[PDB]
Amino acid sequence: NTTPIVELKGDANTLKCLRYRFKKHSTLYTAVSSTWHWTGHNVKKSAIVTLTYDSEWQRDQFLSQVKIPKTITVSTGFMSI
Amino acid sequence: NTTPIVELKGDANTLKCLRYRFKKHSTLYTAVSSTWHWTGHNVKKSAIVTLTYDSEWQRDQFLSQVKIPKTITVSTGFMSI
Repeated sequence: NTTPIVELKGDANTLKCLRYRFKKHSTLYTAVSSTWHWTGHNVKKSAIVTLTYDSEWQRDQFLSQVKIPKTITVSTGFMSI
Repeated sequence: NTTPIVELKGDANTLKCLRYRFKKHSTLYTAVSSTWHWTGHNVKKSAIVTLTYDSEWQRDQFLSQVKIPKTITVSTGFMSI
């Protein structure tokens, strides 16, 4: 009863270039969000993209195959919304 | 090991006015996001705000106290990111 997710946090321009990059690998995620942040907190590098996946296996394939620059923090988790 | 959440989906201008409204009730949520959407899907009314809470009790207080217009879909769930 959950959706496996990845969040990408960092600078909004890097994240934008990263999106160019992963639109080449569209079979490896189900959805990706516009770029957002928590209101009040992005005075930083605290911009975020969320991706959703069909399974944890598809998520592993994304992270195996899709190289994420080191200036971006990658967290994995789940959602049930 | 989870964060109770609310997502608000609907038109971005309504959501913006709603944010004016709930900044008056800031003790009743921990964080609220900028307005976002799933890329490709917002050709609609498919814009979104996420709020996070300290507990499910604080979430109930938010939804008890903070009236949400009917043009906005309110879903509740959890995240672990």
